Amino acid sequence: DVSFRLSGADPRSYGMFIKDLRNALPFREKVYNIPLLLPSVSGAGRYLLMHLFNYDGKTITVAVDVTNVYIMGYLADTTSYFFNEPAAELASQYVFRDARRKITLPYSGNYERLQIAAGKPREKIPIGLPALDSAISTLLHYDSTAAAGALLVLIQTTAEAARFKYIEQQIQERAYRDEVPSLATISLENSWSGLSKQIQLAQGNNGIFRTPIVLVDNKGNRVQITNVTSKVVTSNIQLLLNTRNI
Ligand SMILES: NC(=O)c1cccnc1
Repeated sequence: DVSFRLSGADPRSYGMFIKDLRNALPFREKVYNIPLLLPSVSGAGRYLLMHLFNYDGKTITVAVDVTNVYIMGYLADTTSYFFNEPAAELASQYVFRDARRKITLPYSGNYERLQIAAGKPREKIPIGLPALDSAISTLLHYDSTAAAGALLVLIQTTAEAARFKYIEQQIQERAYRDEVPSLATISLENSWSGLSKQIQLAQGNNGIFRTPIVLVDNKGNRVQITNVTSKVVTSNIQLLLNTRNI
């Protein structure tokens, strides 16, 4: 398991937590020195538990699929909550079975459906460590509309930060003040599968992408990523989604 406490949290401890989260995910190989997530994992070992504590020391446990860093569901006190999707239904066969009741959230876990439920796109939702504190507190007591926004915060401050050093840094810059995500953050989130695929395809193609990926950079400009010497590949991305799952 991994754990993170918001009480006393600072950019350093958050950075350490994200390092630990990345290193909790299994891999058999690296591609251009980036861990390649496994094609599949059978049984309970498929799920990483993240224990998150809000500033007051109240806690939720979050179940993460280690093949794709997708949040499946979470436990708050004696109630489990799972996304309305087959992968999360499966997860519920393995994690939080001791919960006195299971609520299936009235949406799947993807950004499109979460944004509709929250009534707001990601672009307009501030993120940061204070927002994560808020998100944990919200998830403690069921409210599906509120939970959609909280989960958008949770996903980006944990899974997306694990996937991209740039996003980790953006959250560190928001340790004591929330701010909506940069355009670059959104672009990276939207491109994780595509980047992952092209980096794997580049192996056998001399580091050259079969299909370029268009991102927005930290200055707000369009950039085209065509090969593995790009900073997005050498410094930024930290985990690759296996092409078997794309
Ligand atoms: N459900 C998730 O954890 C999730 C959603 C969208 C993108 N990445 C992860």
